[PDB]
Amino acid sequence: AFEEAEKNAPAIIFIDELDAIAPKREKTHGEVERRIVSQLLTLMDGLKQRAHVIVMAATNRPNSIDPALRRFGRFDREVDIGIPDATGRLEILQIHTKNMKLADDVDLEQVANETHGHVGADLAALCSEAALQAIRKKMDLIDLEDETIDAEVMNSLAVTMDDFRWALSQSNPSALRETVVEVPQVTWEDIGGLEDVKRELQELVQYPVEHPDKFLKFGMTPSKGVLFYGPPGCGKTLLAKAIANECQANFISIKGPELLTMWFGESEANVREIFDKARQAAPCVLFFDQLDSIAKARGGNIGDGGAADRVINQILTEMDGMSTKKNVFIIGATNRPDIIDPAILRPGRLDQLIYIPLPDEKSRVAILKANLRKSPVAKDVDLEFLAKMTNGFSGADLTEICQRACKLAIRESIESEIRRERERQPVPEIRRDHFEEAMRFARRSVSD
Amino acid sequence: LSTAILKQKNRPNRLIVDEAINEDNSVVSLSQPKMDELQLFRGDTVLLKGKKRREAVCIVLSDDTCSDEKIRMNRVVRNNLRVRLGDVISIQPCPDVKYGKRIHVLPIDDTVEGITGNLFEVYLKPYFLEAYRPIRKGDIFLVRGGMRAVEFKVVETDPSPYCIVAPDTVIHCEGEPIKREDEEESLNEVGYDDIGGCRKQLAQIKEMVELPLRHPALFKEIGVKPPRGILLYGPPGTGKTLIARAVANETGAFFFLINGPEIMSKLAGESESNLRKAFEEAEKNAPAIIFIDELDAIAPKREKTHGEVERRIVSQLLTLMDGLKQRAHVIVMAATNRPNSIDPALRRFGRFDREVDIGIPDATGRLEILQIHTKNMKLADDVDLEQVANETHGHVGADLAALCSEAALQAIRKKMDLIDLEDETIDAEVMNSLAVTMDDFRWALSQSNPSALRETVVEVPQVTWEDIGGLEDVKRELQELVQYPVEHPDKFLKFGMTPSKGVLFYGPPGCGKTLLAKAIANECQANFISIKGPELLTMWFGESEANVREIFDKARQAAPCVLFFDQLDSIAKARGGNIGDGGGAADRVINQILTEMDGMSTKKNVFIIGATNRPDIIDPAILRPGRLDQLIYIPLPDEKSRVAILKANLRKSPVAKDVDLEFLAKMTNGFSGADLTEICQRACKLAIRESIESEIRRERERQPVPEIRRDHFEEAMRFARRSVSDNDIRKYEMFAQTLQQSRGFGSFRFPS
Amino acid sequence: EIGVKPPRGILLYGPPGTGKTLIARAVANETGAFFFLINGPEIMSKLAGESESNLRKAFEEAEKNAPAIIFIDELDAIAPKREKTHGEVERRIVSQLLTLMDGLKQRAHVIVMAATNRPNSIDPALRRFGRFDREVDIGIPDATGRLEILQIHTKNMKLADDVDLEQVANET
Ligand SMILES: Nc1ncnc2c1ncn2[C@@H]1O[C@H](COP(=O)(O)OP(=O)(O)OP(=O)(O)O)[C@@H](O)[C@H]1O
Ligand SMILES: Nc1ncnc2c1ncn2[C@@H]1O[C@H](COP(=O)(O)OP(=O)(O)OP(=O)(O)O)[C@@H](O)[C@H]1O
Ligand SMILES: Nc1ncnc2c1ncn2[C@@H]1O[C@H](COP(=O)(O)OP(=O)(O)OP(=O)(O)O)[C@@H](O)[C@H]1O
Ligand SMILES: Nc1ncnc2c1ncn2[C@@H]1O[C@H](COP(=O)(O)OP(=O)(O)O)[C@@H](O)[C@H]1O
Ligand SMILES: [Mg+2]
Ligand SMILES: [Mg+2]
Ligand SMILES: [Mg+2]
Repeated sequence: AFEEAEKNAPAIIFIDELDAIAPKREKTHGEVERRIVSQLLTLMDGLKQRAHVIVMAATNRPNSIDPALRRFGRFDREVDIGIPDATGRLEILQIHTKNMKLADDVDLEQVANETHGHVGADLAALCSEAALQAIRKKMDLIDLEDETIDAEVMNSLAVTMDDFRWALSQSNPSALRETVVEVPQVTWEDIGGLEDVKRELQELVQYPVEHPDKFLKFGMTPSKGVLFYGPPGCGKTLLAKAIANECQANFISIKGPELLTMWFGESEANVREIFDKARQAAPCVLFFDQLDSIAKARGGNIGDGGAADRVINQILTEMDGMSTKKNVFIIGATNRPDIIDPAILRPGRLDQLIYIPLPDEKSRVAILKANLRKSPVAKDVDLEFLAKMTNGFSGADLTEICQRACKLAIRESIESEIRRERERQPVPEIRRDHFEEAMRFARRSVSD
Repeated sequence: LSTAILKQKNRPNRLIVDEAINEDNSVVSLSQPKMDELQLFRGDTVLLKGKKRREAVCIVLSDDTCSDEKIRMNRVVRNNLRVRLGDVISIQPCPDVKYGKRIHVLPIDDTVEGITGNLFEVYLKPYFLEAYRPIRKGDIFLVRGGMRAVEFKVVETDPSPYCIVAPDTVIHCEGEPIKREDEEESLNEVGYDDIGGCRKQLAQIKEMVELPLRHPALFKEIGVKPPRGILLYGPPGTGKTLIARAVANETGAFFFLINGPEIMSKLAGESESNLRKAFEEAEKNAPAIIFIDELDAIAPKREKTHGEVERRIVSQLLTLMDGLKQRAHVIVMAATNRPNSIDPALRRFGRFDREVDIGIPDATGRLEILQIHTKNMKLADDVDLEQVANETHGHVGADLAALCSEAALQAIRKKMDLIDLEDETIDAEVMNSLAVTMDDFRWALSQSNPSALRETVVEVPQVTWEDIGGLEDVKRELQELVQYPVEHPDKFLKFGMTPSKGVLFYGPPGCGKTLLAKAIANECQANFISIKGPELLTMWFGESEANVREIFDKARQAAPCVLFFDQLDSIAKARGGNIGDGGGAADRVINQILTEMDGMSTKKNVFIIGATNRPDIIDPAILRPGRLDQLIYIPLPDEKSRVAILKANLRKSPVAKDVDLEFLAKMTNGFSGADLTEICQRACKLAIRESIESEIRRERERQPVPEIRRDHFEEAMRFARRSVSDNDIRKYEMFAQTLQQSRGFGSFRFPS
Repeated sequence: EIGVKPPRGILLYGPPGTGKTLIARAVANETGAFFFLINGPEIMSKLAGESESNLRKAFEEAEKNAPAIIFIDELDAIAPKREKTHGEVERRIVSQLLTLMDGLKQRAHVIVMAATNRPNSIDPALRRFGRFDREVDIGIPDATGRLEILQIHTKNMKLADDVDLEQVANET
């Protein structure tokens, strides 16, 4: 190959997937692979110099390449093709859609703003999905078994803004296809009370993203750390569920002990991988449910050996180390914050500690209303009195009262149907007496 | 809009297949209004298209008794198009059909075995004599004559593929006879009709596969390239390979199969060479479809794999799928159980563009799967597939196929008793007597278990709700907890609330906590997983929490499932109990359990039941509503319940009428349920002792106890003792007292 | 006529020495089928691609010698769980076995039997219908069962009048 290139000089050689044939000779056991690396080293820079031949290469993992292949005279320059920003992905969309035919209502600015962590491949996938949706819209005209499509349907075929909206709804970064979970679709209306906490959560993600120039003028960097601590059942995980839907940033959900592994150094490698995955998809929200499982004070356990204490040390460097901060927002929910390592709780890592207490009388009315928004309930039932009696009840306790009332209503409804079927051979809404019977089984989950 | 492509569009050519009256192998009948609508004339030749890209040519006729939407054709025409009664085919004119010059036909072996006469004169000449029958390459037609009707296969026609058998057309039958196995395999092919419960998945797969090939002008007009990579993932037995087979059979494109490990070779560079050769064969015969089965074996993550050969193979596949030389007419499909093990660079645009989840079917989908599976089988009238579909909760398509096979073998088992089985052949009358009965399906249902949960299977002692004495209120709640969300999902949607799915049983030992779980394991209509407390603990660093995820994930796939934790206090603890407890793994297991019950994931019909003996040490987060909301206290039985326990234990045993259970329960004030059982077992032992000495005495003289008597119970009582002490009782009454006092003021009442 | 296909998979699990191999040999001998034996450890190969090549060769030879019975000793060693197996060779062996038992090409007139001490160690995919779909437990012999075993083993030997095999069965 090199002789053919030198024969027809000037020439360019492109080696796709360089890491496939150029691993480190120190870490390679196979003799053939090491001999190939040595041959590449000699050909690309050796005693007989190249006759004006340019060599190009592409690799996902530059750090797997042999160190001798990176010095000048041998892959002189390294060029970083990185994730585009909003303007870059707008340019990519404009380039992509020049061939495509689009309706007049399409707005590429909104599509560019909505796609946060997407790369050119992701934008191409979005365009293809939108076009497929347009074809689906024109499906009821055409027949699959027809020999050809009608000319009028072909002319009417175009990509509208609704197709792009649907594609955006289905769109997700290819880096984020493993760390994907199905969120139960909670909105800010589903949460009762916590109005001050709601405002802080929205502003924390919205301000750095929608108003980056405001921070530049005032000259201060944004704050991107939150810890939720409080009694069980008070809305810590609901706030994360609402963020997973309503907030305009990527979301990664981490169960606590997921990252831990049998092997010696893989537990900390999982921490590095999940933090690097969040940096690629910035702006991204990294949520740690049950943070006390992972972030526990060092020195507590004599024998783990030291893997538990080593994992938290990796998080400390990831959250705040010698690297430029990105738009990665880390939120943690803990039930017992007294055991969290004090290094985690310092400002710059988890600076904002928000305490979510038991709901008060005003909040309990809001919680009761939020549960009953989509439920048919008799007008007789007054939520103001019900919240007054339940004093130390949590948000989960109030929901359990409503669920048990529904079960009593369903039990009566089923019995009536059996009764009517029996005599042959009701309960439109939850009534006042259903809530009274459900209240006798109610109890305070969190003790004094 | 997702299933728009599946939604069939009414066309004048679409006709329902109907039974023939006088139609032979070469004619079909259409109603006069439909013929006039289609502008068809009597005597015209038409082109018939069926399933699995099967085509047939026949002569269209008129029939006043045929429906407008129906077409009449005999069994031969139906078999040629691989269609059955009620199916839909398309009829179109077939002009420019020329007279046949030379046709080659070959007979089927099973219709010729024992026939040694001249096939031509006996069968083919009278069949084609002055008939001008239209024939096509590959049709199978049956001809009467001789000693037995003989089927023939058309292997070559001139012109091809359509010709008219003219009087001067040369008909010859010399050649290798057709094999029965090949014909049976061709008859039994997988199509899109064989997949059930995957309607949206089939819609997506058709959109990527068939739509670009049938109508590429649409994609050219809209100016986009359709996706060329499909990844199918799901648990084993969901039908990924079945869908691949259906796509291979139903498509008019070159199909190549790549099993995962078969690519591997010991010689350097030969695995990548095999991949390159496969892909080159794909573009050589374009358009083409490449299917890679068990992709996780061939394409692991390059970062986490140590072998250089695996990395080089992943890189080669990566370059083949998306490289500098773009591929245009090739579509690559892959199937794997675990998609997350695949290299991330392979899950991208240009490499496996779309991912399709072939999940566990629901009741409606599994009913369709049963209907598809049992169409070939013989079923009696009493058999109803809806009940079998409802009673198979966690079953997947492979599980349903296993159930059908087991039911069929049970059906044979019944005929096994009648015959000696040593006969050289089975009698024809017994053969016709055999059919699949609903009893066989019930026996299979009893034997059937989902393949997902074969590790977590235990032999329950078959306890019934009648075996439990007392606990009437507890029984009703337990039945309603599983039955209500499963049998009445629409009621919860109407009221708009999710069900409650948590129960904790606590009380003194021997009061019926584990007995209730045994009754649920049998009576309740949901999958059951039994978990011993410390069963999930491992000395390795992260495996203890990994076992928690697996058991909770196993219950989600088999929903509705009941997850029972016996001795919950072993894995559930208040946390922070000790400075060092296995390096903090005990506290870390609780945190994993907390997220599984209530975390950032959609809730399924998974019911968690925990029986604890001491509930004061359990983590308060676990007892929170949404995890174990309903706490039920199982106390020592009172006088009324103790009478019920005595009858439940003594129901099977033959006991004399003179014994009084009411007095027996009155004196045993503080006994448990297990204490009362020990008294009855002790009475049996004394009766067995008296019976054994009596029969020994009778044998001794040569060389009694029909029922348990009062003296047996009286002697048994002197050994009886109260296992649960008074001090232990106050401990359980204390925890229950806190729960009642935590509620606040009693007798809640709305004002006015 | 009943319109079903018989199961093609057998999994025998029990303590070592219980007689699973002898049951397989008896089945293959009395029925007109060729007995082909596969040992799990000997399939293992350090070279990449050799092990599943050996599996393919074994299956093709069994197909050639139809009717045949394929017996695999220690299926747990050859085929562990893929998610818990760090080794690539064993995982590829499991995948090859899965494809050999079930795929686009359906094997016909071939019965695969396996013997393992621990059935739960096998990959859950290998327990699916169509591939070791039925599992048979060969438990520790009973008193009358071990008496019958003694009678079978002592039929060729000469036995005195004093000896009682039932006493030997009871003491064992
Ligand atoms: N403010 C609230 N408004 C409405 N529902 C609420 C609220 N707080 C809690 N809930 C209810 O609580 C349940 C979920 O509680 P959540 O997951 O938020 O608890 P948590 O504080 O994270 O507790 P844990 O420590 O157990 O994780 C749901 O039934 C939800 O409706
Ligand atoms: N949706 C379905 N409709 C009808 N039959 C089905 C369906 N799903 C599975 N089956 C039946 O179950 C079997 C499917 O096995 P198949 O090889 O397709 O499964 P798989 O999920 O691809 O396998 P694995 O993941 O173990 O490689 C066949 O016998 C098929 O008849
Ligand atoms: N209500 C009852 N009716 C019939 N038998 C009962 C009843 N309660 C207990 N028993 C008997 O008690 C014995 C064991 O009871 P079980 O296993 O249900 O106790 P448990 O509450 O789980 O106790 P432990 O705390 O010791 O695990 C069995 O023989 C069972 O038949
Ligand atoms: N049920 C049995 N009846 C008679 N002999 C048996 C039985 N089970 C085991 N054996 C004896 O065990 C010996 C071989 O054991 P083997 O079947 O190889 O053990 P495994 O089942 O572990 O492969 C044979 O010599 C045979 O006589
Ligand atoms: Mg939570
Ligand atoms: Mg498969
Ligand atoms: Mg118990």
